[PDB]
Amino acid sequence: HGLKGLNSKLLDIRSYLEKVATGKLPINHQIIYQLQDVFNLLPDVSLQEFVKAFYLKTNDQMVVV
Amino acid sequence: MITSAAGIISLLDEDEPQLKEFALHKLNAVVNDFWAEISESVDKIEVLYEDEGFRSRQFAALVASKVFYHLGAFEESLNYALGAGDLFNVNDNSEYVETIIAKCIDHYTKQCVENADLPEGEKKPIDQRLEGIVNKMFQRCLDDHKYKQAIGIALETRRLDVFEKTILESNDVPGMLAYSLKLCMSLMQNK
Amino acid sequence: TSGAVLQAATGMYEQLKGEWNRKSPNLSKCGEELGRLKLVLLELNFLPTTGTKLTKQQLILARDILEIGAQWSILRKDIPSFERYMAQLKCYYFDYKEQLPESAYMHQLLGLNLLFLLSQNRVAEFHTELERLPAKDIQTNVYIKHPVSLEQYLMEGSYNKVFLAKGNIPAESYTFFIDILLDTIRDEIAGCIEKAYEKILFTEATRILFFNTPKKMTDYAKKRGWVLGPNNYYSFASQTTIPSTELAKQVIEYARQLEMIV
Amino acid sequence: DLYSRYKKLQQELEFLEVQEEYIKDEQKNLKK
Repeated sequence: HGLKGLNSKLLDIRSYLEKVATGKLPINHQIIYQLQDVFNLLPDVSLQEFVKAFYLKTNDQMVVV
Repeated sequence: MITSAAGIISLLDEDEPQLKEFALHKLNAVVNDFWAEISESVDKIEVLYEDEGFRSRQFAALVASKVFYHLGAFEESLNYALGAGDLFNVNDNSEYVETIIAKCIDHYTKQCVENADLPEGEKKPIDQRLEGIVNKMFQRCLDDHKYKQAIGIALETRRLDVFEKTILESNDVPGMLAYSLKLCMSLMQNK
Repeated sequence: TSGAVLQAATGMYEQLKGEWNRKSPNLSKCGEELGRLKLVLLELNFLPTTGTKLTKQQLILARDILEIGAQWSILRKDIPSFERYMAQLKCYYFDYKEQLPESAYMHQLLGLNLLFLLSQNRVAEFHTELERLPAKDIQTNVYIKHPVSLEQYLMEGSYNKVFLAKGNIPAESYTFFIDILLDTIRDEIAGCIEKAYEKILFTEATRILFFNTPKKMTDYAKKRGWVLGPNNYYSFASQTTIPSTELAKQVIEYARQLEMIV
Repeated sequence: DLYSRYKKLQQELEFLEVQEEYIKDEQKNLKK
């Protein structure tokens, strides 16, 4: 359900972006600021440290299970 | 005994036809034990079968089908048995013949039902030869006088033609008709 | 017509035996004579298949013709003919042991087949036929022994000793199979230097891989030539991504199994 | 005869499978 909600929200934001790109509404530099903040905040997974830690702790989880 | 088919299989490689046919005969003789080595060396027997210039198409297909039976494939084995033409014996009532007939029957029934629904499309090849084996079994069963069983296999295959022929040339048309009516009323599902 | 075919085969084989070996015709005429006697064997007892108990001249005719066809395959360097004829030779030798006497020219050819198998590197089948051999014959015989000692040397790695042991050949029949063994040795050392011996230069490579002249090794660069590094070092032994989806499948499966009523 | 019993066996085996799924679903509902 959480995945579905996230998908719907990003559908909404994409639709708004399309409206702006087509020019159906004015550019809001604030909303932009927020969007590129989000993207800037996106993580990196293939970091080769994050991955080692991920495997290690997944190993512990599987051990207990 | 022979303890190894290496010699015979290697000999079959040679172009000399007479040699090739005799090797095929001996391989058919000793297949039951060395099916594994024959499996390893199928490729060349496949070439021998497929190149129809060689006048041992039926024998090659039969030996290949027997080999694939021993392996357990039961599908390419079936096709090779089919390609053995009429060389395959049906009244030998051996284990191999019996089981391949069973596979033929079930497979054919499957394609029968498939097409049964399919209005006209697909119309699987139903390798007329497969039709031939099913018909041959039909007549063998008629000879044994298993009219019930002929009727029911005809029903399963949807072969109304064979069903009607067996019921008409049955031993007692009224009783046969009553039995068929009961089966139709109760067991049959497809409207 | 049993006697007719028997005597026909006997005369044909007598002519062959007399001509090809005593002197060395070793001709396509001899090969065609072999083909003729083979077509004769066809109708003859053939590979006995057991269930015969004839003590037929099958022994003489089949054993001799197969051995001669094998040595003919050797002379012509036709590996398929060699292998097929030796396959029949096995089927005869090891099948009807008691019903047949010792084949005086059997261990020689069988040891030559040892060399054949070693040269092709088919070590698994080599050891299988070894074990099928009687135990004592492994050591008592020279024909059998020599390939075995060579194989032990190869397995150990003393390739220098292997090359040194070229001369000690019990029978001249062990010819050109030695050469197949040599180029197999070369390929073995090739893989050796490939996955180990990092960055070996040309001079060391030539001295170790007993190839011919440095031009000939430049040709051997046909053998994928590695990369020759900067200084003909023949390169070297050439040398994340969270498996998220598959691990998710695995854990979902764990939950599924934990969850069904079953 | 033989095929009558054969098809009866078909019917009852299928129905028995249906019984299996019935009981599994009902066991879940009864736990709830």
